[PDB]
Amino acid sequence: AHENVWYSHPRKFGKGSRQCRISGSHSGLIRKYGLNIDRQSFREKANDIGFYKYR
Amino acid sequence: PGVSVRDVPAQDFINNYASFLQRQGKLEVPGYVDIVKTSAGNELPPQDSEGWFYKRAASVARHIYLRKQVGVGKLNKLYGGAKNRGVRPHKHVDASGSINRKVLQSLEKLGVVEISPKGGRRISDNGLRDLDRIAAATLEDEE
Amino acid sequence: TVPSVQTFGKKKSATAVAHVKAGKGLIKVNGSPITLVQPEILRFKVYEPLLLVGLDKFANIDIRVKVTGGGHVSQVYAIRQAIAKGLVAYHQKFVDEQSKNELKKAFTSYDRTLLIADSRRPEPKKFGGRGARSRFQKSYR
Amino acid sequence: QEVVIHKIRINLTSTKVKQLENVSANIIKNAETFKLVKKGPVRLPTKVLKISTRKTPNGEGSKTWDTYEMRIHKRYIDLEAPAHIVKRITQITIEPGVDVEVIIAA
Amino acid sequence: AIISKKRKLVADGVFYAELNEFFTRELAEEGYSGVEVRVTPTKTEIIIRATKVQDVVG
Amino acid sequence: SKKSHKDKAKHAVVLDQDKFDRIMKEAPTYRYVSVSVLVDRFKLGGSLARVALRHLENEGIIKPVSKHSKQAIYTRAT
Amino acid sequence: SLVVQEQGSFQHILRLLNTNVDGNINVVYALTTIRGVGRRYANLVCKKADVDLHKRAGELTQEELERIVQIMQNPTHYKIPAWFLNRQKDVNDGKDYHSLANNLESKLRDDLERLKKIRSHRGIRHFWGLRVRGQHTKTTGRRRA
Amino acid sequence: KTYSYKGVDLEKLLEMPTEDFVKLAPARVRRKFARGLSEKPAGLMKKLRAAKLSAPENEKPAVVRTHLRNMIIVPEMIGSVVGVYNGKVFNQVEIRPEMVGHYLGEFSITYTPVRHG
RNA sequence: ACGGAGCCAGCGAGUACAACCUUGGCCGAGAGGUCUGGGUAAUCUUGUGAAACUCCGUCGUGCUGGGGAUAGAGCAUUGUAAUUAUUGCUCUUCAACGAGGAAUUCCUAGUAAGCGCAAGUCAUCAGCUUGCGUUGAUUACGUCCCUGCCCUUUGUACACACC
Ligand SMILES: [Mg+2]
Ligand SMILES: [Mg+2]
Ligand SMILES: [Mg+2]
Ligand SMILES: [Mg+2]
Ligand SMILES: [Mg+2]
Ligand SMILES: [Mg+2]
Ligand SMILES: [Mg+2]
Ligand SMILES: [Mg+2]
Ligand SMILES: [Mg+2]
Ligand SMILES: [Mg+2]
Ligand SMILES: [Mg+2]
Ligand SMILES: [Mg+2]
Ligand SMILES: [Mg+2]
Repeated sequence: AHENVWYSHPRKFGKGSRQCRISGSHSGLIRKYGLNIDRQSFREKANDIGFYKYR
Repeated sequence: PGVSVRDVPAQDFINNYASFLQRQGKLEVPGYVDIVKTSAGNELPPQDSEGWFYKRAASVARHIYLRKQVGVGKLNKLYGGAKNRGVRPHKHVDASGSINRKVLQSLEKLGVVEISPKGGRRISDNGLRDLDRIAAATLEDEE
Repeated sequence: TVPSVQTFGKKKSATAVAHVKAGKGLIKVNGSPITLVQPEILRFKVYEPLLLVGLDKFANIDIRVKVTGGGHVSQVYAIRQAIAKGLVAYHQKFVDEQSKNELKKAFTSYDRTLLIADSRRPEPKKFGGRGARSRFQKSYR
Repeated sequence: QEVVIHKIRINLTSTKVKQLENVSANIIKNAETFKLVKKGPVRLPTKVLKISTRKTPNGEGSKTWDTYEMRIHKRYIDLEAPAHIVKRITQITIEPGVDVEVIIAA
Repeated sequence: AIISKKRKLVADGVFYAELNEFFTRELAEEGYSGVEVRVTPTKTEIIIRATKVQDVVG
Repeated sequence: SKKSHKDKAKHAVVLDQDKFDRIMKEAPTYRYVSVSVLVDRFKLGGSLARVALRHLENEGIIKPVSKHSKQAIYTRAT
Repeated sequence: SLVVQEQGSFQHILRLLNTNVDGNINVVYALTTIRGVGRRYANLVCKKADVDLHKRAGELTQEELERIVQIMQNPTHYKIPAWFLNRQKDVNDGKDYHSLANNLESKLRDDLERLKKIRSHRGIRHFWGLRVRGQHTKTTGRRRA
Repeated sequence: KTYSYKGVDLEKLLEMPTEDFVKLAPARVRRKFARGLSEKPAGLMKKLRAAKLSAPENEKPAVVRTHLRNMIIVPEMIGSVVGVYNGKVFNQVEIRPEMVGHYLGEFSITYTPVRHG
């Protein structure tokens, strides 16, 4: 785990640059308006957030 | 009585104004004409190999007269249609920027287009007078 | 002040606002005279109120129409409605009742949309279909 | 010695209506109570914040989506009004949900 | 702090979700019911509605 | 691909003198004239169909009814 | 507007750069029928030679053919830009050329056998006859014909 | 005919700097080298010059194994034997004068050819 | 189809502890580059001057100026990194394709269909999806014939229920 090599790969962008903020997962993320919550957790917490099914 | 370019059909006005600008020796054409697509969307140069630049200048001058003021990239959005992207769906492709820039500078030299404070270019009093004069020329040409 | 009113006419997403004044028989759309409506094959559509009523009905009336939104033919129908409704509203406001009812009889007996805005408008799309009411293909095997 | 009018501006936000409209109405009533000149609670187009989301967490099942949304209403107000009464108005009559912001613009 | 108003409201909602889930994790033994986030010009009051109020206070 | 059409040149790509007297002789007596009508008689390729059709508006050999693009509608001068 | 076009001089077949070309097509689209020349390049070449665009290839005169041919073999002499050329920067000698009927296919073949000898993955893919530009081949090109 | 790259002959090709080749190089290599370089290609350069020096002047120099596939073959490289990582094997490749302009990856086929039937 | 000219929307989205939407002015033929200026948004991009469409011409039934796949060379952009072509642009080769068998899918009014734009994926990449609008119809306004569904009556040796 030489600090020069450990976790040395850049992560400024791409699929794995950002996480779920709920689950830490990199799949099915919602980046709209900086929500950064994946889709399923968004469906779970939408009403608390302020999002409602309306039409 | 009085007549403005709004009182004349468009296509006839562009045709006559292009003819008048071609007749007089002013409005120098860039040396790179005859070689240019005029847009990335297009796939051939204009069919009218010489004189099409005069028509483009005529249309541009009419457009600046009609609108508030227009820059170059906005003309790029205006001209240029759909590119046949091979086997992909067509999209909108902006026209060539150099051609419209050269049109705008040439119209500046003729004095028909003035740099506007709000950005872009608007019409000038001398050029607008010329525009209505040629509109009258076309209108009394019709009958 | 000059007797003047403002009316409007709509299509799917088109909207023509027409100001009618006691003028000299002056009909402009977007600052251009009516004879140069662009699609040039629906031009008779926009003369329709003129010829149905007769130009002499409004010879000292001037027309100014600003039409925005919607595609070409939607704009054209918007101007049609704007001109017709402006004529009717002006006649009601400042001319007489009988003239207005005569105009309405001449109009509504021909293309009822001339005074009544169309109610048909696009249907929202739905998931599972590339159209508003269409659907995707099924595999089945 | 604050006689200089600040031509101040009060703008609002919310995800709900009745409390936002109530706050705006109280603001206007306060403004008229002390003889202030104003431009009314001008309505702004409710911005619809929309997300489409697939319902199924695992891709299996017939393709079913849903759309969640809020609406944000703004209703900004500006006053050609004195100093202290305006600030007192902004610092009073605050309802959770509706967010008040004040711009001096002087 | 300058940010788009729609993004500001979305952040406020996700912060409320933050608080609600965190309090659900923590005060579960307290018979947690709900949380309200009131924002004043100066203080961000956070009212906790729970059953065992005196134990929540500690 | 499948050349079962077996078509020939079948079109006068360049106008010849005798064909010029032909176009002029039945410039009238063709009571309706158009580009397709002109090429129907094997005597015009189709690009010069427009050329001959436009030239006939020289001494009023035929009269125009409508001069819309993509076609033409011409009748005999009477 | 129209001309009898001097019966007895309008050519019907031509041999420009050792390929037969039918002359009755429009000049540019008649020139297009030679390998390495397309509608854009032929259009520009005809434009530079001052010959009428709407003219037919079978009616233009002989020295017109020779001037056109000379123009489209050393293009950079006649103000044809560095771009717009067929083979630019020419990785054998660095001089932007324009390949023509036999030269185009021949030089493409030397480049192909260079890529074969170079043992590049692109070259071995060309040698095998498979797709080169990195597209999926599970479902495409599924018969040779 | 003898080898020239872009009018720069083979004789000039062996004795010539990287930067002049960049000027001769196509657009992709021009951007790559103009975008800055990693330390790993420099170390590869040093190791390869050492390997070329060590060889007794008459046989194929010792193969230098390397994982680097993303760097290109510069004019200082010809005369070299490198084993490019293939995923499994440091596949051998001797660097010909025609190597230049390309990368290394084209000569280490990461996938075995597929044979049906 | 290709040239010019006309010039028309509605959903959106957009930068802070980061570097987003980009106008405008200069360059370049283009992609693009550079210098400045707006916009944390009914304010600026934006009237998103979008395509289809319209007018005037070139083409003229020729796998042809249709079709643009497969390749060769070059120029740029994002990227630590682009070869197994990221993507965009310029020149060229231009293949199969002649309205597609059995069979089978969707759909009754601003609907189908054509046309594009926005948003989600996004450092770069859509031929995808979710939405939006433009032009906008033919044919029904019925039936249980095929495929099924609901209720009732009947028969059953079926109940893992006609697989
Ligand atoms: Mg156009
Ligand atoms: Mg097409
Ligand atoms: Mg549809
Ligand atoms: Mg067109
Ligand atoms: Mg709009
Ligand atoms: Mg457009
Ligand atoms: Mg072809
Ligand atoms: Mg084509
Ligand atoms: Mg289409
Ligand atoms: Mg997908
Ligand atoms: Mg039914
Ligand atoms: Mg049993
Ligand atoms: Mg059985």
